[PDB]
Amino acid sequence: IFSDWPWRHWRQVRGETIALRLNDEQLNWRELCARVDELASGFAVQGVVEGSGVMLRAWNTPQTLLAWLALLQCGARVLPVNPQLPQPLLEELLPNLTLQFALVPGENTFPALTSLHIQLVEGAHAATWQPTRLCSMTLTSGLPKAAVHTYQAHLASAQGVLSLIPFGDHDDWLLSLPLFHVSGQGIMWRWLYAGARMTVRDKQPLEQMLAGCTHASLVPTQLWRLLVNRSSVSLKAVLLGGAAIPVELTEQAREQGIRCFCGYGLTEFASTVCAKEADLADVGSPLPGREVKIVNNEVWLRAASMAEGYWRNGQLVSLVNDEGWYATRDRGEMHNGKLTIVGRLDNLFFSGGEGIQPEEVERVIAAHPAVLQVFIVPVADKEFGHRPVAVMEYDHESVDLSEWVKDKLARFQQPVRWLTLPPELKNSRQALKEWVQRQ
Ligand SMILES: Nc1ncnc2c1ncn2[C@@H]1O[C@H](COc2cccc(CCC(=O)c3ccccc3C(=O)O)c2)[C@@H](O)[C@H]1O
Repeated sequence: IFSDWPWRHWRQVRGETIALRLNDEQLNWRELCARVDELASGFAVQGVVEGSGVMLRAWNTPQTLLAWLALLQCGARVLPVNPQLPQPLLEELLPNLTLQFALVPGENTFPALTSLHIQLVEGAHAATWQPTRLCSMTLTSGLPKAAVHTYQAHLASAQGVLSLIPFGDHDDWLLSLPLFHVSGQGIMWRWLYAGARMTVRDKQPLEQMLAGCTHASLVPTQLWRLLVNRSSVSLKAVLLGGAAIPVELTEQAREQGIRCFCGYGLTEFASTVCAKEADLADVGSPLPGREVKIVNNEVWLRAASMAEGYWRNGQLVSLVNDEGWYATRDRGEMHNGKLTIVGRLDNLFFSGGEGIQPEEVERVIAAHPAVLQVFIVPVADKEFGHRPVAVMEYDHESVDLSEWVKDKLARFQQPVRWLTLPPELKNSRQALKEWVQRQ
């Protein structure tokens, strides 16, 4: 790509085409640039300049979306913040993130930040469009880190997604996931990348939120919610992510006429890295722009959507390792161009002198049709350091698998105890470890 602010590009190309539904109010691009203009001008009178660090603490609402466009058009570095993050955690994070303003349309409670207010004044206040300008700072989720992205990176993310998921002139993506996550940002950038339509509507049941839309992004529990309510859903495409996506979910969805795409994404990549139409264990081959490789069982990623760095103690620190890749801490395998996530390196533990990857042992056991869930959890052992324990939820009554595993797992991977998953953990690896150490 764009030679001007995305919303102004489409204003010139297709100005009278409808761009946005905000609570059922329809705005074409010309009208949209006009509302953003009023807010961007109001922010500038209150001190927001190119590079200002601004906390946007809020849930998705039409105001929040407009405020984002306005803040960005001023050239600000936007840190959207989940209103549920507690004040003590923010008191720890904020002073290191080089912020001067807070917009909470709640109350600002951080007196080092000047309180911003939605204010309509006259003007077309805009910083000059610059794809390489810093756009956002998204919290990862120890202390959250602030992954920083340029406009260019969000646009590269969008380009890749839209190479898999057709999204065109008439289509309409619901802003279905929070803008304080990369998921909701990705929807906004896909909308703007394509110059299509987005819908933003104050909170109502998801079934109603979806009215008139063609596309949505869901976490798996949102999709389950729709299926259990037997909601009528009429979509071209749903993109799922945030976790592994069970085959049963997508089969149940397919039966309701819901075309699902499954993605592997990360905060550091401003959303989706690998993706596929729902079909197999893998997370699909890398989206165009992205590259994947496995080193010493670790998934490494490279893309134009990668964050410029993490904002540390007032400065930008690069994400990349000595080869120019991001080391994910995810354990993976590549077969036939497709990535499979085996587990998290943070869960690996040692028993004797062997590495037990819980997720691998879990997969083997879970294939037993009596088994609905299995977690493999270390417990302290003098002779061997740790030994695996199975914590199980069975389909009906429990079954003895202590023999059935002996030809499917090596000795060091076989559980030394088989326990039952308690109600307090149905619908956390530390919690399971802690619970097992009291059993
Ligand atoms: N498809 C997978 N298989 C298996 N493990 C996975 C996994 N997707 C993550 N994960 C795991 O969960 C970890 C972190 O996952 C995320 C954390 C923060 C942000 C995100 C991106 C979420 C996302 O961007 C999104 C969510 C809902 C709907 C659409 C989208 C989207 O726009 O792409 C993922 C990964 O490192 C993996 O260990």
